[PDB]
Amino acid sequence: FIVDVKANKHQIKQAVKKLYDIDVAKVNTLIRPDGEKKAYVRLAPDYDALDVANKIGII
Amino acid sequence: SSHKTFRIKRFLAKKQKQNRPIPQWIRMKTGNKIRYNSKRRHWRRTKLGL
Amino acid sequence: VQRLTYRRRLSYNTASNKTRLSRTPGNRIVYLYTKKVGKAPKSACGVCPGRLRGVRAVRPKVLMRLSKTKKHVSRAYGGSMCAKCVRDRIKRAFLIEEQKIVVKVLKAQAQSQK
RNA sequence: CGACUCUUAGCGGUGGAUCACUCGGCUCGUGCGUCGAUGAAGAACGCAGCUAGCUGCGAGAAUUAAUGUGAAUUGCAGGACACAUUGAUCAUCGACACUUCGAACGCACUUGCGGCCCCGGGUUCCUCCCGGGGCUACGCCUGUCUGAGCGUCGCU
RNA sequence: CAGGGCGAAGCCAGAGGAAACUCUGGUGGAGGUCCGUAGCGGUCCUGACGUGCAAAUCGGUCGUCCGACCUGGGUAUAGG
RNA sequence: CCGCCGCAGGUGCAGAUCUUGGUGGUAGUAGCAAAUAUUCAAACGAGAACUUUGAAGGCCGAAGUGGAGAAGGGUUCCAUGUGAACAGCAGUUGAACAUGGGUCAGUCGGUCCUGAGAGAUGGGCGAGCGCCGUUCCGAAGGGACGGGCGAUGGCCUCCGUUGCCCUCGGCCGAUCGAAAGGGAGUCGGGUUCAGAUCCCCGAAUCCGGAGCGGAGAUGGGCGCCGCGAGGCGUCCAGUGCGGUAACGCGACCGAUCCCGGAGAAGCCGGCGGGAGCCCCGGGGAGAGUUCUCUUUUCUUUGUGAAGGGCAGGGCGCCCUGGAAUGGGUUCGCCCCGAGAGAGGGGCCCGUGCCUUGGAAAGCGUCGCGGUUCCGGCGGCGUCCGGUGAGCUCUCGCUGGCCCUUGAAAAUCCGGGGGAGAGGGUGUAAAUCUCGCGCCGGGCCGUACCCAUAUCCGCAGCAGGUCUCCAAGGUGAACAGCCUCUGGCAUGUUGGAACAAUGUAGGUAAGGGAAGUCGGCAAGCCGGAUCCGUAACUUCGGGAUAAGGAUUGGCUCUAAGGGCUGGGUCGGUCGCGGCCGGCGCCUAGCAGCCGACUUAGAACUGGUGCGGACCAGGGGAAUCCGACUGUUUAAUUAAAAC
RNA sequence: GCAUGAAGGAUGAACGAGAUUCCCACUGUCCCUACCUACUAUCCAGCGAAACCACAGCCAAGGGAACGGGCUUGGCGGAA
RNA sequence: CUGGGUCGGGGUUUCGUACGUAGCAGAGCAGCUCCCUCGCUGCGAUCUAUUGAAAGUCAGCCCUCGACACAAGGGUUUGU
Ligand SMILES: [K+]
Ligand SMILES: [K+]
Ligand SMILES: [K+]
Ligand SMILES: [K+]
Ligand SMILES: [K+]
Ligand SMILES: [K+]
Ligand SMILES: [K+]
Ligand SMILES: [K+]
Ligand SMILES: [K+]
Ligand SMILES: [K+]
Ligand SMILES: [Mg+2]
Ligand SMILES: [Mg+2]
Ligand SMILES: [Mg+2]
Ligand SMILES: [Mg+2]
Ligand SMILES: [Mg+2]
Ligand SMILES: [Mg+2]
Ligand SMILES: [Mg+2]
Ligand SMILES: [Mg+2]
Ligand SMILES: [Mg+2]
Ligand SMILES: [Mg+2]
Ligand SMILES: [Mg+2]
Ligand SMILES: [Mg+2]
Ligand SMILES: [Mg+2]
Ligand SMILES: [Mg+2]
Ligand SMILES: [Mg+2]
Ligand SMILES: [Mg+2]
Ligand SMILES: [Mg+2]
Ligand SMILES: [Mg+2]
Ligand SMILES: [Mg+2]
Ligand SMILES: [Mg+2]
Ligand SMILES: [Mg+2]
Ligand SMILES: [Mg+2]
Ligand SMILES: [Mg+2]
Ligand SMILES: [Mg+2]
Ligand SMILES: [Mg+2]
Ligand SMILES: [Mg+2]
Ligand SMILES: [Mg+2]
Ligand SMILES: [Mg+2]
Ligand SMILES: [Mg+2]
Ligand SMILES: [Mg+2]
Ligand SMILES: [Mg+2]
Ligand SMILES: [Mg+2]
Ligand SMILES: [Mg+2]
Ligand SMILES: [Mg+2]
Ligand SMILES: [Mg+2]
Ligand SMILES: [Mg+2]
Ligand SMILES: [Mg+2]
Ligand SMILES: [Mg+2]
Ligand SMILES: [Mg+2]
Ligand SMILES: [Mg+2]
Ligand SMILES: [Mg+2]
Ligand SMILES: [Mg+2]
Ligand SMILES: [Mg+2]
Ligand SMILES: [Mg+2]
Ligand SMILES: [Mg+2]
Ligand SMILES: [Mg+2]
Ligand SMILES: [Mg+2]
Ligand SMILES: [Mg+2]
Ligand SMILES: [Mg+2]
Ligand SMILES: [Mg+2]
Ligand SMILES: [Mg+2]
Ligand SMILES: [Mg+2]
Ligand SMILES: [Mg+2]
Ligand SMILES: [Mg+2]
Ligand SMILES: [Mg+2]
Ligand SMILES: [Mg+2]
Ligand SMILES: [Mg+2]
Ligand SMILES: [Mg+2]
Ligand SMILES: [Mg+2]
Ligand SMILES: [Mg+2]
Ligand SMILES: [Mg+2]
Ligand SMILES: [Mg+2]
Ligand SMILES: [Mg+2]
Ligand SMILES: [Mg+2]
Ligand SMILES: [Mg+2]
Ligand SMILES: [Mg+2]
Ligand SMILES: [Mg+2]
Ligand SMILES: [Mg+2]
Ligand SMILES: [Mg+2]
Ligand SMILES: [Mg+2]
Ligand SMILES: [Mg+2]
Ligand SMILES: [Mg+2]
Ligand SMILES: [Mg+2]
Ligand SMILES: [Mg+2]
Ligand SMILES: [Zn+2]
Repeated sequence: FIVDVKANKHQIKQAVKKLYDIDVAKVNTLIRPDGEKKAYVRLAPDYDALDVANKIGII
Repeated sequence: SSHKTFRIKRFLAKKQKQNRPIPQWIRMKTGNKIRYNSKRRHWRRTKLGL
Repeated sequence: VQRLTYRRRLSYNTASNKTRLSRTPGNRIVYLYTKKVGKAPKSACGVCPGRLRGVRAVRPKVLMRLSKTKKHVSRAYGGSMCAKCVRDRIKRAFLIEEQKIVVKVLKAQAQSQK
């Protein structure tokens, strides 16, 4: 995800959790050179990322 | 350097985003005189000075 | 020979940038960054040049996760003062109090005279 | 006989003079003569479907409301309940909104580190953790509370 | 901050001596010590270059190279 | 847009090394010459001296033209596309242009701490912005424990909580100040076009917060019942235990307060221990050579953190005992009646080895599949020794040097003390630095260059710019010279020719400084071994003085070490096992193993031999400054300082 | 003693990229110059500046601001 | 029915005797000896013969067409 630079890992985890009604195991964030914050949100093992990507519309 | 403050990194972010050519459709607009971005910075020619 | 490189951004051979060579299960030699050598306590006597025995020689913060036994000797002043100087202070304390009673009673008796 | 060189004319170049133009200056004059802890001036960063600058704006971000207006905006596109008359657009602007730094205000200036109060969650029933809100600068005035003094006194 | 040279004090053994002490061999490893790298510097060719590689550089040759040594970063001193 | 009558002026250019803009001759000229070097074929393509692939010949040569960083740069990184411009020739290439992508952390840093220093407040000064000052002219504490008082009903069960009071508290100075100082704790394998101790897999750990064990702790006395065992009553204990000791065990109460330790430190020498590297003798697997010969040559031949055991190292630690006929002992020292040696033991480190990790993974090799862009599946292997003044790192020990003595603080720990706290024999209690379990670790940086092309010097500039890793041969040696790993294409062009003059290198008959201001430049010398070394002298030097000889190859000779074995008359089973006048000289000997050096000799070569490389010319004086050190960055290195 | 001389005079061993003189050895320093190598220069393909410039560019004498490319009088003068 | 190119050959000349093979040549050393014996084999710089050998030699040396191809062309101009 691309997230607000203000947000931290706790906020990103909490936002993703009940925006998409899933559980999150880990959040890894970086700030890319264009100033945006990119979050790698690893879901719980029971949740499937491909399934969630379909419901979101990513693919 | 790889070591950088958040303020310097955010400053370098704005300078990269600005260093792009004009959209080609800008030229078609009425009363247009901008034929090319005159504020283009090349990393090796002109330095930011920070 | 396979030459090595640092694994951290500190590129200077400082006191904190100390490394030991190690062979990995992957058939390659790498640096491992060593912890600083610990030092056993010097005796509180302040005279004996040697360091105490029975106490682990680790860095100060490591002592916070060691058990009490690993940090002290089962004796009075154990882990803080050497045994030899504890022996001396035991008899020095005893003998001097003995002299004080000797002087006090001697002074008590030194009243018959002028 | 040619080249080459020079001179003069024609045409072609190179260059940007000249002339014409002018939403820009300069000068004079007139009316008004209003910034800020209710956060200014200035700075930073961000904001457009395509947009980098200029401009405009502040996470409600090339604008919201309202009033006036009355069919556009436009470089392309899209929307007949996003192609609108039940109000497009433009103007006005009194309503709402208004990120960070900045006199700049918890401390420090690293998006570094606190403290107090309230709310929600962690089955919270304590500690603790996370999120949110409010507060926490210096000087000074009046008033209040709490006090200090072998300062001056009264009573016992 | 290669590698070598010289070999201070201390120490050991042997020999000589009445003693004072002396002699010999070894050990030892001192010094703003020597030769000489890296480093630092810049002697001479009055060499190259001299509209240069360079608004001071290059080559050979040089000085020093455990010290009054070389060096990064932090910090202090500000125009009579 | 102009004429005429008037009005007004920033009103007339050839120049001012005039100002700004443009343009020539020079001139297709100077130049595209520092650091050895390119060639063949093919591919793609309109197009090839320059791109790519393969082959060859070369170079850097581990003090790199290699592999990674700091500062600085800031997207230059990576992929694809383009070929206008730019990359001083070209270009299908690029650090160019266009489009898209890329930097993932509790344990790598920042963050925290102080350093030199910076700097608020009180105070003082100052017309004033402000300045001085940093404990000084301050009522500079806002915290905690036990207790007492009152409420709270939250989990009214009874502890948290709240206000007050008492008690104690120097905060002896706010705050800032290090991506090299101090500072807990993450490693192995795999993965991308580009990320990685950060992702994935696996194995750990530190810190912070609040269940189950285990410890505390269940002992003894006296009566009664019972064959006994055991139970019952009742009273008394119990903040663990062991070792002569050094100290040990898994915990093993404790506050204000005090003491200490760690953090916490110079430079240099010598020696030893442990790696990694190199070397060697063998065994494998694959590779190279094979005209000939070489059981040959090359390549390859793992086990992370953390835990447990252990080897090894160290100890001014302890017990015994009591030493001169002094002894022990080092390369050097040094140690001893203030306790040597000798015997027994204790502690610390433990980076090494074995084990859990662990072979499942990695790697080598031979095969077999496929979803052919699979962390594919199999087989076999990943072995046994030696050596060392080797080299690098690390750890110790022990010295030397100083009119030089070589941070602080955060932070953590031990001890002294004993105010307290805990329950009355239990289903024990306070309590617990023992084991396991549960939850959490926010924010920022992280791509790449790091340099004869990503930084500074106007540039892809021969300049400048802080570090880590460091192979084989020769050799004294990170010297020079050659090679391997890794890298590169000769430093912004290529072709042809080989005139003068140059720049760089070299040789020269005979002479030998006659050259010249001057031996400037060049040349001579040069290593090592063995000889031999003067004047003078501050007795240390001078000194490699001067001068002389030798030096290759080959075959020998001699010398310089380590480890093991003491076996004793077996009458003889707990022809192996241990007792039996005992053998008990000279292990002074026998076997085995190993490294590198020195000396001597013979033979031998077209007298060559430090064969390249490396590598002092010397002497006699005079002047000056004692010396070493410093200096005019960019004309002076000196006798100047 | 133009004009030496005492915190400086006088002397020094060792040291010196310090100034000077001589000798040995050594040499292309020179007699006396030659030859060789590399890289240029040279020619070519591509690329391609700058300084400078009144106008220009053959002399002798003359006179002239007393040393002329131009003037005078002679010598002469032939593309690129 | 010739020429001048390449290759080859010869001459010349430079250096100094090639590889391999053989040797009761080789300082010595090691093994195998009884088979003879002082034999035989291995290592070994160097020596001797083959071997004035081998190698180079016009690219600006000399003589050769022995061999092999090549040569009757190509382009641009020039008139009293
Ligand atoms: K409207
Ligand atoms: K860097
Ligand atoms: K730090
Ligand atoms: K030092
Ligand atoms: K292992
Ligand atoms: K001379
Ligand atoms: K000096
Ligand atoms: K000098
Ligand atoms: K022969
Ligand atoms: K011969
Ligand atoms: Mg991060
Ligand atoms: Mg630059
Ligand atoms: Mg790194
Ligand atoms: Mg202990
Ligand atoms: Mg024209
Ligand atoms: Mg034009
Ligand atoms: Mg509106
Ligand atoms: Mg900071
Ligand atoms: Mg070395
Ligand atoms: Mg000696
Ligand atoms: Mg010296
Ligand atoms: Mg020296
Ligand atoms: Mg140098
Ligand atoms: Mg010169
Ligand atoms: Mg020149
Ligand atoms: Mg420095
Ligand atoms: Mg320094
Ligand atoms: Mg001034
Ligand atoms: Mg005017
Ligand atoms: Mg004018
Ligand atoms: Mg003009
Ligand atoms: Mg004029
Ligand atoms: Mg030219
Ligand atoms: Mg040239
Ligand atoms: Mg070289
Ligand atoms: Mg080489
Ligand atoms: Mg070298
Ligand atoms: Mg070009
Ligand atoms: Mg690239
Ligand atoms: Mg670009
Ligand atoms: Mg942090
Ligand atoms: Mg101040
Ligand atoms: Mg700080
Ligand atoms: Mg540090
Ligand atoms: Mg990378
Ligand atoms: Mg030193
Ligand atoms: Mg291991
Ligand atoms: Mg281990
Ligand atoms: Mg396996
Ligand atoms: Mg060592
Ligand atoms: Mg106690
Ligand atoms: Mg990186
Ligand atoms: Mg450069
Ligand atoms: Mg450089
Ligand atoms: Mg600049
Ligand atoms: Mg080396
Ligand atoms: Mg070498
Ligand atoms: Mg070259
Ligand atoms: Mg080239
Ligand atoms: Mg270059
Ligand atoms: Mg010659
Ligand atoms: Mg001569
Ligand atoms: Mg001669
Ligand atoms: Mg002579
Ligand atoms: Mg002369
Ligand atoms: Mg002369
Ligand atoms: Mg000279
Ligand atoms: Mg002399
Ligand atoms: Mg010699
Ligand atoms: Mg003189
Ligand atoms: Mg001097
Ligand atoms: Mg010196
Ligand atoms: Mg100078
Ligand atoms: Mg000098
Ligand atoms: Mg100079
Ligand atoms: Mg002086
Ligand atoms: Mg006088
Ligand atoms: Mg005088
Ligand atoms: Mg004197
Ligand atoms: Mg004339
Ligand atoms: Mg004259
Ligand atoms: Mg003239
Ligand atoms: Mg006239
Ligand atoms: Mg014939
Ligand atoms: Zn003591």
